[PDB]
Amino acid sequence: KVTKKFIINASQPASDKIFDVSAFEKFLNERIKVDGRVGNLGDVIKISQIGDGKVEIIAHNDLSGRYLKYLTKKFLKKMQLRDWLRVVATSKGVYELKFYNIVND
Amino acid sequence: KSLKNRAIIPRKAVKKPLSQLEDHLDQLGVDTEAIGLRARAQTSAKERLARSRSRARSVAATNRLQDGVQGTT
Amino acid sequence: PSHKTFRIKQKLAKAQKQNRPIPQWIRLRTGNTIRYNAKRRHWRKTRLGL
Amino acid sequence: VNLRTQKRLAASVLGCGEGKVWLDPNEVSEISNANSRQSIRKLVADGLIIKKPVTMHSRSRARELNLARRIGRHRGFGKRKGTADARMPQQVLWMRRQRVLRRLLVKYRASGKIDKHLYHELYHLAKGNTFKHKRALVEHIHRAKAEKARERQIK
Amino acid sequence: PQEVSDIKKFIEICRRKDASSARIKKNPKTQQIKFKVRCQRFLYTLVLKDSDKAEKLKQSLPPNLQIKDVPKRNKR
Amino acid sequence: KAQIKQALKKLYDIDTVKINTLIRPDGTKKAFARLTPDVDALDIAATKLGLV
RNA sequence: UGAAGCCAGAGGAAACUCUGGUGGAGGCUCGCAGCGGUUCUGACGUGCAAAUCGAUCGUCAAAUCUGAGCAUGGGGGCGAA
RNA sequence: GCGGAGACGACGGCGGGGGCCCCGGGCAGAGUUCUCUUUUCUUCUUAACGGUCUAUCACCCUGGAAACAGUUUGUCUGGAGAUAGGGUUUAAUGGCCGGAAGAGCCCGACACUUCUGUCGGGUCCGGUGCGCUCUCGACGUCCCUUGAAAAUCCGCGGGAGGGAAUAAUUCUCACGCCAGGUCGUACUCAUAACCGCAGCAGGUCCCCAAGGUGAACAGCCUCUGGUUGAUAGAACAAUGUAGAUAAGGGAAGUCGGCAAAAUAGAUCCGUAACUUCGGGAAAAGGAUUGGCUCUAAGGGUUGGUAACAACCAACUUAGAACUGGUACGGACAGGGGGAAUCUGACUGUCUAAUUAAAACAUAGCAUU
Repeated sequence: KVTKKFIINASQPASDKIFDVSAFEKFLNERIKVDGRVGNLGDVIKISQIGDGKVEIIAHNDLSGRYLKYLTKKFLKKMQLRDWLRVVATSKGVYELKFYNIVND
Repeated sequence: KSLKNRAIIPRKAVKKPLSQLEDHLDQLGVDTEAIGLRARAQTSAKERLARSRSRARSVAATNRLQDGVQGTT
Repeated sequence: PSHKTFRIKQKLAKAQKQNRPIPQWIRLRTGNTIRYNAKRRHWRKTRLGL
Repeated sequence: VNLRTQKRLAASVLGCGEGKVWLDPNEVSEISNANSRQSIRKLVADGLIIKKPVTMHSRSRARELNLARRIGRHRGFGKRKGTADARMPQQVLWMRRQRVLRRLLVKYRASGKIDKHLYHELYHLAKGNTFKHKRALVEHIHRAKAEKARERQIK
Repeated sequence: PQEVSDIKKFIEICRRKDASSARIKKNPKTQQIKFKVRCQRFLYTLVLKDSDKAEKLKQSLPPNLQIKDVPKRNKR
Repeated sequence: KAQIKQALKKLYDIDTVKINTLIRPDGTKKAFARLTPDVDALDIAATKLGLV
């Protein structure tokens, strides 16, 4: 059995009260599908909070960071943050949320 | 969206205006002054030869039409 | 064409050097009767005949 | 302000068509000051010139239609337009069948189920179109073996 | 381009007067070091695994021949 | 090319590794003479040719 | 569309006959390009054009289409005339 | 002196290789997101030149085949030596390595007036084929048609001359040394760069050629890459040019069914006279065709009557239920058919710019 670890780092918008980490965790629990069916996590995917506005995922299947990024963008679109928040991979399995570049006008 | 004729420019290629972003966050109901978006928002022979290159591209050396006549009148 | 002989390229070189208006100091000479280049050639108007 | 030269140079630098070049409309004087490829590259690095992405041509409908045709949809007489031979050639079908039968006969002779004389006459029957498929050839071999075994038991 | 499989022949190739240049390329993803010497006709490449032999070969090379390490980006 | 490099060497004392020649559309020949790495083209153009 | 050649089965003393395949012939055939130029109270008629435009039509593996080099010169040449 | 290469037609199917097209996984980025979509799209590349290992024919050795065998999609091969066993060799646009990741491409973080950037992370693993294109190989077909030459390069037969003692060599081996002159090279190649008096709807020789539907370089729609150029604004009379429909009747119209309408793809039933026996023929006349959910048949590999299970892959074909309907080749594309007469045998050719034909040619025949 292999185990993969994923970090979603929403520390800056979570500190800025832009991003709701608990709501994001609930969204992940109700939208991550296993074998094509939602609500089938069991012992294969565990989703938790390691604090500091970060969400940690343990997977024992072939769960993809591309799938996690797709679900994160779906949550940002639902929360009207898609035009303002960007999901960028920074390490192997670590995706952070950050503002797009801003110009003084 | 105009995806039949052309693709959407990616969001990372466009600088987001601070006024619009602050307005959208104010619509969403957060304190922008408590987070401070102003701080986050961005804002010799060789020399003679280089001058000769610049002047060579800028100005033509001769003028066969008008080099035979001197004086403004 | 791009493929050309030396004789052809030499005659084209002479035609290129001839293709110019008259100098402006010509018209200020005393007794001058030349007002323009009356043998001026253009690539769309008259053929060189080579 | 004319920017035709800048658009052509930016297309050459970015390695795309001129219809994929984006010049910043709020920076037209600074783009117009760029007459060389080095200056165009500097503007590209600054982000004032970007290459637009390609227009969508998805294959999703083609893939769903392929799966439907694999499971058997859209194969009716109203969907067929070419002749049966133009759709699947009889020569291709025959060549596949002959190769399958000859491969099976070689396998059986190599394994020793049939001997060489039986192999030869079955080869010529398969060429003379006795067997329409592998199961037919196998059943013919089995009935021939049954007849040979009955003859051996009688003798 | 020719491959040298062995360090001593690489050394007399570097000792030859035709030996114009010499460089060291390190591949960390593959865990190997290539020693390359440019001569009159050919470039000779010697491939070694990660060992003390590469660093020991580096002083074992002739000192008149310039040995250079390959940077991460080949700038023009 | 041989006459061009000989003329450069005898008149201006310039050593060249190779010379490429073309003939221009006006009918004159143009020569690109690459110099040896020991001599400096900028120095030669500044001193002898007066091209600064 | 399916000529020779070939395979199998059934007959026939045999020569042959029948059935089913295989094979891929033809100055064969429908037809895309190309080449040609049948028809139309066609368009146009001081035209886009001193022969063009549209639809329709003939032919389309060859007595097919075509470039360059070369030959034939006016009492001539060339001519599926 | 002998020989080989240069050095050779057209057409058809089959097999190998490269490239393109297609499918799956993974990293990174992008877009969509009322709802759905582990989603859709983009990059994931590897040159010349070398080293090494391989690649059908062909040839060699043993042996001696009828109960004839081997074998192709296509019936050829074999006592002039087959099958089988064992080998030798020509053939790379094949595998690995060097080239070469340092390149190229994608992504990221800081820096950044310019000058300049600086530093990271990747660039991975498979599958499929009556696909398209090029190439190579073995076959086969046709000819009263048999499908260049030369420069140049190599092999052999022959045996002329020739030996070395502080080196001889008449060695196509490795390394080392030197050199490569002249002329062309921009750009267009066409609804504006050529010819047509012109920036003329004409004409003018080639190469590369994506996705969908479909038999299909048909028509129609899309990607890459290009254009958005052809005097414009308003109104909607007559008469025009181009495109259409029309109740009832159905050629009464007209010199004349001119023009239009009707037919049309595919599957299946069926198809007359005549005939040079090859044809006629898609003759004629009929039945049907959407969607959805299924079923059945058609392969390869592995595993010990295995005549059995598992796994993998893609396209055809047949059968059945259900279901919408005014239409089901729903656009596109796409024969009207028949009974006769005259006429030229047929394919073919000509009056460029009023005649394409019973004219010409043709094979066959006859004469000098």
